[PDB]
Amino acid sequence: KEVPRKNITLIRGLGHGAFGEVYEGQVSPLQVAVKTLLDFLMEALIISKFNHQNIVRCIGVSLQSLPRFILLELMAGGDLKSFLRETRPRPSQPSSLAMLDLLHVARDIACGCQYLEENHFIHRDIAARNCLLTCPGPGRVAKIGDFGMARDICAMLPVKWMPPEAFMEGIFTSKTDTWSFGVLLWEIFSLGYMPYPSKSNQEVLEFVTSGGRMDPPKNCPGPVYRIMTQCWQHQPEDRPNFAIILERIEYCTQDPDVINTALPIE
Ligand SMILES: Cc1cc(Nc2ncc(Cl)c(Nc3cn(C)nc3S(=O)(=O)C(C)C)n2)c(OC(C)C)cc1C1CCN(C)CC1
Repeated sequence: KEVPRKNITLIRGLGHGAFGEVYEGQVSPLQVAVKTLLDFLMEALIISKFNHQNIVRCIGVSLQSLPRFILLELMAGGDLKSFLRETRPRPSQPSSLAMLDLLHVARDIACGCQYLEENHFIHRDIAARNCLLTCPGPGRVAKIGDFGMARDICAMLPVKWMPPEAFMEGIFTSKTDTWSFGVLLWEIFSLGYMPYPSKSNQEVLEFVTSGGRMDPPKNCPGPVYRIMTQCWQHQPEDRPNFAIILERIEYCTQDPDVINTALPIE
């Protein structure tokens, strides 16, 4: 749990996290991500309560010295949104990334979602910016890296990932997680585009509450799009839970017409 800081050497800034900047770091020699700053406690104990292969591991905290640190598993592949964007196939080197790689990422996150659902934990912010990769190449494993707004129970709410009952009522349940997962899937299969690409948050609210949903990402196979559309059913009771989602993802991985489908080139 507590790590003095005598052992903690920072190495490089990684970018700006939820509360602050995150560093690649070491401990002794464990390479780690050092996340910085109730909430302090909320974030910390939460991710540390879990034990699952598709959730980032917590190594410890450094709390008696300031700034305050949570030390997490270092995910050498960075975040999923950046990965998909920098690995889009191009005209210059067009990439190794294929449909099956996309389905594996999807499968890894759902398996982490399914662990949460089974433990009655509501994420509240399933989105590609919160997903990390063990490494950039084949055999990469995707993990959930940050937990949502159990730091809660705002143009700051991630409306584009939220179902109606969540944005209009403040109702969050596993089925509101299912909705967000559908949107992630869209993010995955569009290769990192912003959801509802040409719309504002206010437009989206209006769009979605009256039944509007996103078109398939370009070249998205029908069976994958169908998972999204099922995740976006208006009534939460009609949404699939994560064991169904994973079952469906897994059929996708077994259908050649899905996995042989080529990614669009940029
Ligand atoms: C985004 C990012 C993350 C990691 N590794 C990492 N590992 C473990 C954790 Cl828990 C983690 N969390 C984290 C990093 N950042 C910026 N924000 C967070 S966050 O608040 O925890 C949340 C938004 C996931 N990050 C990374 O490391 C390797 C390349 C060495 C590089 C990037 C790069 C993305 C794009 N490149 C160009 C620069 C940073």
